[PDB]
Amino acid sequence: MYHGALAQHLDIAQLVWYAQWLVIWTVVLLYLRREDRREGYPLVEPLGLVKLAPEDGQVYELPYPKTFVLPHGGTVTVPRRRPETRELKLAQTDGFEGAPLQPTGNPLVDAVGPASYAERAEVVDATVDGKAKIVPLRVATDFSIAEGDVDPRGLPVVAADGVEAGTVTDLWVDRSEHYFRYLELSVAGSARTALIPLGFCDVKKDKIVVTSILSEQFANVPRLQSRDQITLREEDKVSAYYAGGLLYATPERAESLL
Amino acid sequence: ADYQTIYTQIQARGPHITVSGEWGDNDRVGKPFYSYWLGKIGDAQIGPIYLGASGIAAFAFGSTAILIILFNMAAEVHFDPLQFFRQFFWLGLYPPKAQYGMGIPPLHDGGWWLMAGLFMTLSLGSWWIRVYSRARALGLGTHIAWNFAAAIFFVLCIGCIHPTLVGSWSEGVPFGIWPHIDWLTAFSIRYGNFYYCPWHGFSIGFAYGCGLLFAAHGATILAVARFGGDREIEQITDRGTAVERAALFWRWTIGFNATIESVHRWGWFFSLMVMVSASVGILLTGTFVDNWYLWCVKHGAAPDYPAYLPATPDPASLPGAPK
Amino acid sequence: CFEPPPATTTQTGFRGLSMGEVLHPATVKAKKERDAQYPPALAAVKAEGPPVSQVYKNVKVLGNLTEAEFLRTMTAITEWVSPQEGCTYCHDENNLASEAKYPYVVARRMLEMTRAINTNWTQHVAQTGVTCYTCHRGTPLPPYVRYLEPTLPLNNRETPTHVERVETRSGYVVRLAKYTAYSALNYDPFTMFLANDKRQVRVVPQTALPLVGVSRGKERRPLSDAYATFALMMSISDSLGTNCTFCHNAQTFESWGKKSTPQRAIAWWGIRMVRDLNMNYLAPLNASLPASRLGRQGEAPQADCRTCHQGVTKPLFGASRLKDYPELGPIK
Amino acid sequence: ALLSFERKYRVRGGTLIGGDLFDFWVGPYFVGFFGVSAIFFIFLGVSLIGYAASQGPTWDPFAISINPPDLKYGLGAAPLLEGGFWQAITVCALGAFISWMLREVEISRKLGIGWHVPLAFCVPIFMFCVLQVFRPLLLGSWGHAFPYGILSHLDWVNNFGYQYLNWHYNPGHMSSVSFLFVNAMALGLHGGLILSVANPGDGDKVKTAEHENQYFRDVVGYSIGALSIHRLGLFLASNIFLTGAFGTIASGPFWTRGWPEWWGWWLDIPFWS
Ligand code: BCB
Ligand code: BCB
Ligand code: BCB
Ligand SMILES: C/C=C1/c2cc3[nH]c4c(c3C)C(=O)[C@H](C(=O)OC)c4c3nc(cc4[nH]c(cc(n2)[C@@H]1C)c(C(C)=O)c4C)[C@@H](C)[C@@H]3CCC(=O)OC/C=C(/C)CCC[C@H](C)CCC[C@H](C)CCCC(C)C
Ligand SMILES: C/C=C1/c2cc3[nH]c4c(c3C)C(=O)[C@H](C(=O)OC)c4c3nc(cc4[nH]c(cc(n2)[C@@H]1C)c(C(C)=O)c4C)[C@@H](C)[C@@H]3CCC(=O)OC/C=C(\C)CCC[C@H](C)CCC[C@H](C)CCCC(C)C
Ligand SMILES: CC(C)=CCC/C(C)=C/CC/C(C)=C/CC/C(C)=C/CC/C(C)=C/CC/C(C)=C/CC/C(C)=C/CC1=C(C)C(=O)c2ccccc2C1=O
Ligand code: HEC
Ligand code: HEC
Ligand code: HEC
Ligand code: HEC
Ligand SMILES: CC(C)=CCC/C(C)=C/C=C/C(C)=C/C=C/C(C)=C/C=C\C=C(C)\C=C\C=C(/C)CC/C=C(/C)CCCC(C)C
Ligand SMILES: CCCCCCCCCCCC[N+](C)(C)[O-]
Ligand SMILES: CCCCCCCCCCCC[N+](C)(C)[O-]
Ligand SMILES: CCCCCCCCCCCC[N+](C)(C)[O-]
Ligand SMILES: [Fe+3]
Repeated sequence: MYHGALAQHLDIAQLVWYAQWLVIWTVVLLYLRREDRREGYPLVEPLGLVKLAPEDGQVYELPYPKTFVLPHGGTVTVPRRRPETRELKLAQTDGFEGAPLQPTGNPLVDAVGPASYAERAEVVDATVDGKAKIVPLRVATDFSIAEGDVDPRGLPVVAADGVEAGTVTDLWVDRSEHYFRYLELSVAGSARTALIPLGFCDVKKDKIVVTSILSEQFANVPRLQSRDQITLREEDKVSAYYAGGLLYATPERAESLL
Repeated sequence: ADYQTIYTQIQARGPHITVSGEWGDNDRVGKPFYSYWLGKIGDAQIGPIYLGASGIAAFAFGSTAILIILFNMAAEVHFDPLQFFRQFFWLGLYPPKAQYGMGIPPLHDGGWWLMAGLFMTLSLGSWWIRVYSRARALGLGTHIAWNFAAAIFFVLCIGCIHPTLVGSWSEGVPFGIWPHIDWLTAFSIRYGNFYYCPWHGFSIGFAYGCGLLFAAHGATILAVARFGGDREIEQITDRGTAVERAALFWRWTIGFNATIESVHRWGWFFSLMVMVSASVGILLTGTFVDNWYLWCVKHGAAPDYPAYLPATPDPASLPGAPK
Repeated sequence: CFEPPPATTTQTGFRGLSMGEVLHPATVKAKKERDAQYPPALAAVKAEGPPVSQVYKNVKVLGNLTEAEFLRTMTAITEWVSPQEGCTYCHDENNLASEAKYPYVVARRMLEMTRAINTNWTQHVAQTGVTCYTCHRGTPLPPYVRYLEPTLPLNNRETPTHVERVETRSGYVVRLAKYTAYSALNYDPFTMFLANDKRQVRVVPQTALPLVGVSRGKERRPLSDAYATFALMMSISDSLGTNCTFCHNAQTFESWGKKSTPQRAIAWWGIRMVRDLNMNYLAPLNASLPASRLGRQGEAPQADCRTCHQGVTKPLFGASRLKDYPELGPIK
Repeated sequence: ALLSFERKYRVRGGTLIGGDLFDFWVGPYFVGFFGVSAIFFIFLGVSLIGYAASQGPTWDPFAISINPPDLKYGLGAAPLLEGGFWQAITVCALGAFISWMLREVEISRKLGIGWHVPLAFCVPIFMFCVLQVFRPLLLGSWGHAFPYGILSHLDWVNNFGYQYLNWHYNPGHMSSVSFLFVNAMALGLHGGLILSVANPGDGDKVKTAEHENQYFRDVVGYSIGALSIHRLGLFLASNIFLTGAFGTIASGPFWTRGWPEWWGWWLDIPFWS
């Protein structure tokens, strides 16, 4: 006789094999793949006209809503209805369903393609204890550059075309994580300030190189509402602007490299 | 290129933050200090450390286990300090070599091993309490503790649950560098090749997937660091372009996608499943399967191959052969 | 640290299974030259005159040889066993029939043992056979023997370190490791498996599910038997200068048929032959040896796979003297 | 068809070859030129697998095995049934993998994001080349490569390991295994942490970046930070194969004995011998 034998050529290990697959597919299909759908759902078709009743699969693929209690007041529930309101300055290059769109205007200002920003809250990101998280050093006076590292304040900013475009006046720091996220710079010849994500900055000891945009394009970087704080949507607008330059700053950057 | 994803170009310093917990705020010891080279690839602040009761209990029991092991190891080189350093990797504390069943073994043949096993287990439980309660003290979910629980459960499986289910302490994992390695082959040989254990397969599938997921997830976040994708908590509660681009990269690549939150559930689940599958495998081994290869043959799964050099009959089964 | 390419590789299983030998040419060449020192056969002599049973006074094993045949043997024995010492190693200069020196009596038993090998163990030595040279390699003490505890160095022609010396207890783990191809396995495969026939090498169950009545508690073999078998296999592999796939398809170490090479069967016979040699020919000779030959337990030196093979899958790369010295076996 | 936020990203451009000719989607899938080459190679490889499998003994998926040639064919072409199909399928695999990587860089460019993901995907393509191309080149036969079969490739991993008596003592393997283990552990920690902050339970409020770092400082005295854990995770995972490849390439070409014996460089220093 055998430990683990059952009647008619079954054994326990054989059953557990089936059970294990059942557990896996249950968690993956009925749990994880629905969690995956708490954003961007329900999907968008060539006009979903049936306003009278929902299609069955759209209800089945969604999880029950969850509510986040925000740390400084408010609640967010996902999933939820969030259509993109703003007019997009794009035109269909063809009649095909998945043909690409073309920018009709200037895609950096129009904020399309890689220049697109998400419609986040017009809200300032906050520290544990309520202060503004992302602040320039003139405000965050107990924060310093670490000894060892370039102080960029005073250095010029060189754009993709090699032209000096402005001068770094300040660093914005994340007070929650102790990490610099933007440089502030005056754009020469325009009597205004612009913010730059550090990730677009090549910090050299005599200059800040910036390959994403041209010098002239520093004029139309999204401006902030206030001088000394930034909203989450503004952070998106600013970051997106330079990323759009990777594909759009010159006509040649959108075409094939070969 | 985004040099920020490689290292921090300009580091920042500021006053050290302390988030208060429901208890134990005074048991944080040490003064924080800063490392400039650490700060290139990470956060520059080292310390302070919380120092609760469970953490000290862990250190207490752990050191006891370590000391029992080191002493037995030194006995193995008759306390010669020079041979001890030379042979360190080859030294070990072994479970019983003789079959006592489940009876408590003599100290010279497995008793000290059992002892070191007890104190390590207490050390793991104590640290688990630390991992759990620190989360509730700071008002956080207990997700880490439940993953850590699976990892502790797997150790108990190979350390003592499987021995007690088959009824012999001789099957535990030895303590020591090479000797805990040697156990893996002895065990796999005993139970008919672990490649043919489906739960080995599952565990490996999930372990490899942890590499796939963390490479893919880490690469994704770095690829969207310019839009702040590293600030994941606020990207969960207020979807930004970072996670829109991350989601669309994968959707356009493989045809579907996760959310910034759900990708962490995937990762957490895959990690957990490495240890859960391993434990089911050990729990079945010896108790309900004796030879995993023959079990796969029984169920028609094993591959077969032509002979290359001639097939060879077991000589022990020829007539007149010696024993 | 490393060995420069190229490597010589062979195939021992179906394509795609990664079975076969991996050999470093330099190393093979050095072993080929060491083994080529095998002295060539002495010239054949005409069988003439009466059997030496009628001519000499104390000839118990080689009695059916003629005088020239027999003295040819004695020349070959001296070349193989004691070339530097000469005939006087075993003999009194003035009385060639005197057994007063212990090498004489031992050599007589070695003659019987050697013909036993070539007659009763053809399942292992085939038509290649052994001579005294196979083990002794030109010295009375063979360079590769084993005691009831591990000794270093493996070649007793080299001088031991203080730590290598068997009486230095702090060096035991290293003495053991070097016998098991540098593994940390805590088992001495020689005294466990090759000194006698008391232990079973196989440990793997031959059924899918555990059989009730052999599978719980003290009914079970301890896991240590599996460590020990593994240690025997490390040691065996190192003794033949080869790896596991020379004999096993590691898909199922316990299966024969297509899962094992013919060398695995020959190896199986080798285990039985070594047991016979140690139990019945070599271990009893502690009565006839000086105390400086015995180990710390009064045991004589005994044989393992390395004694004959010395790191080569065939001893002396298959060299044979069987046809040149019929008197060493096989015997009708 | 489209996620609620997707349309504004679905713009022209970013390709590496062909410009507009392949710049479009099919359902959710971006195509591009490497989309096309990928499907080509996938279709070819899967055809060859099917043709080869039918000339074989069985259809049980666990037992099908397309194997490389005997060692005696060296680095040459082998007859289709006895190694040739393996050779053909291998080339399709490399075509498919590289196409897949290059397709991901195009998708990356269109979205204006970093190329980190295809970069990371190079590591497993590299490891595949170590096993199937580079190490067989160094030894002189395609026969040393591994066979394509669910269970058969494990028999090759198995025997390959035992060709060096105990593979666990391979120092490149030891390094590789350590990264596999710590990577799986870190991913649990990272995922666990994020979930614990966003989902405290009980209607309690979601916590903060500072809570994240406070937790790990409290438990282990250090916290690498949000951005850094993602860099570390890519580093950890990548080094499973980056360090492992040395232990693989070494075995055979640069080491022919057992791997335990290799540690004699340490054990046999005369100073303490
Ligand atoms: C040097 C050592 C290696 C190794 C050692 C190894 C071991 C020891 C074990 C496996 C196992 C596995 N390996 Mg294997 N392996 C595999 C694929 C596999 C799967 C059958 C399985 C689980 C993989 C997994 O979940 O990863 C994580 C990836 C995930 C989770 C994403 C899903 C991938 C999907 C499950 C893979 C399915 C692939 C298809 C079966 C094959 C493609 C078919 C074609 C026609 C479309 C591929 C595709 C390759 C290639 C191309 O190199 C590979 C190379 C290797 N494996 C090397 C030879 N592998 C396990 C098994 O159970 O095998 C029976 C197992 O125990
Ligand atoms: C020849 C023998 C082999 C073997 C023998 C083997 C055995 C016997 C077992 C495995 C197991 C496993 N094997 Mg396998 N194996 C694996 C991979 C794996 C793992 C995925 C899996 C789980 C082990 C683990 O993650 O522990 C890493 C994590 C651990 C150990 C948890 C530790 C947590 C703990 C809380 C840490 C705390 C420590 C303290 C801080 C320190 C205190 C210490 C002091 C006090 C002394 C691969 C990828 C391959 C390949 C490529 O061939 C392979 C081949 C082999 N394995 C051969 C077949 N393997 C396990 C399994 O899944 O079986 C079904 C298992 O039991
Ligand atoms: C008896 C033999 C053993 C052995 C023999 C062994 C060998 C011979 C080798 C390893 C290797 C490795 N072993 Mg080891 N091993 C390992 C772990 C590991 C891995 C970490 C490492 C790398 C595996 C690899 O190369 O994947 C390869 C995976 C690849 C190439 C992925 C390719 C993916 C591809 C790019 C895309 C595939 C696409 C699909 C086809 C598409 C289909 C998708 C579908 C869904 C549409 C553990 C954790 C253990 C334990 C617990 O004991 C263990 C024991 C053993 N190993 C036994 C001792 N192992 C390797 C190593 O690094 O050694 C230093 C190695 O060469
Ligand atoms: C798939 C699931 C994976 C997984 C998961 C998880 N694993 C976790 C958690 C999860 C979720 C935790 O929450 C917990 C933790 O806390 O993480 C920060 C933890 C652990 N997993 C450790 C080791 C490990 N995981 C392994 C494997 C897997 N795990 C598998 C792969 C392996 C292998 C592969 O062998 C090893 C060796 C320890 C670091 C830790 C316990 C320490 C202890 O139990 O105390 C024991 C008591 C002692 C005195 C030991 C002292 C030394 C250690 C290194 C502790 C020193 C810390 C100290 C703070 C140093 C001070 C520095 C300061 C001065 C600057
Ligand atoms: C340390 C680095 C880690 C790492 C990293 C990353 N991994 C990535 C990325 C990164 C960054 C991606 O960006 C990419 C992806 O998009 O994610 C969804 C990807 C992917 N990782 C896959 C598999 C995978 N990753 C593994 C391991 C690691 N990954 C390690 C751990 C392992 C194992 C065995 O461990 C597997 C099986 C696919 C799912 C996917 C490629 C799809 C493809 O390539 O499409 C193209 C090809 C096909 C759709 C099929 C082609 C069929 C060929 C022609 C015919 C079959 C031949 C084949 C050889 C036969 C084999 C038989 C078999 C039984 C032996
Ligand atoms: C027919 C035809 C002509 C088609 C033309 C178009 C074309 C080229 C089609 C391709 C068809 C093919 C080959 C499809 C196969 C697709 C493939 C390879 C699917 C593999 C899927 C597998 C098994 C993935 C394993 C990894 C895994 C478990 C992922 C689950 C979780 C996900 C979705 C992770 C990806 C993911 C990660 C890693 C994030 O970090 C992240 C961060 C923030 C938001 C989202 C994400 C996110 O989605
Ligand atoms: C030990 C390995 C020996 C060496 C070297 C030599 N001889 Fe020997 N011899 C040995 C034994 C064990 C025996 C007994 C043989 C038997 O069948 O029982 C012998 C015998 C002889 C004889 C016959 C002597 C007699 O009984 O009258 C002779 C003449 C003889 N041996 C000569 C001889 C010579 C010339 C040697 C050097 C060339 C020589 N022997 C070496 C053991 C050993
Ligand atoms: C391996 C299977 C052997 C073969 C074949 C022969 N001998 Fe041997 N011999 C062997 C061992 C393991 C030992 C013990 C170690 C020792 O030195 O005793 C011996 C011993 C001898 C001796 C005694 C030598 C001494 O102790 O100084 C002699 C004289 C001797 N052997 C001779 C001898 C002859 C003549 C052989 C062929 C007929 C022969 N041996 C074969 C191992 C093996
Ligand atoms: C040939 C010269 C061999 C080499 C090299 C290796 N093995 Fe072996 N093994 C061999 C034989 C003849 C036997 C049978 C022993 C008997 O007395 O019946 C074995 C046995 C095993 C076993 C046990 C299998 C069982 O039935 O329980 C195992 C697990 C084993 N061998 C493993 C093994 C490994 C890992 C090796 C390389 C290190 C190895 N063997 C080499 C013959 C030969
Ligand atoms: C001398 C008495 C021997 C001892 C002790 C062992 N072996 Fe042996 N072996 C010996 C001979 C003379 C031969 C013949 C060589 C030939 O050309 O046939 C062999 C052969 C083998 C083989 C065959 C190898 C091959 O390539 O075919 C194997 C696998 C083998 N021997 C293994 C082996 C083992 C494991 C031993 C210890 C138990 C062992 N041999 C002892 C002589 C002697
Ligand atoms: C009722 C009572 C009597 C019986 C039950 C007791 C009980 C619960 C026993 C349980 C025993 C268990 C769980 C045993 C498990 C043991 C295992 C898995 C051991 C595994 C590996 C051990 C290793 C690698 C130890 C190596 C030891 C050393 C290197 C010496 C110690 C020194 C160190 C610095 C430790 C460093 C370890 C590592 C971080 C490098
Ligand atoms: C099995 C582990 C037993 C370890 C016992 C020692 C741990 C003490 C736990 C104290 C926890 C106190 N608390 C809940 C306020 O954190
Ligand atoms: C990595 C090991 C994987 C081996 C997989 C073998 C699973 C066999 C399960 C067989 C299912 C039962 N049945 C009836 C179909 O034979
Ligand atoms: C061996 C471990 C098995 C791991 C299985 C995980 C596979 C993920 C499957 C994704 C399925 C995708 N989709 C869209 C069909 O749901
Ligand atoms: Fe993350």
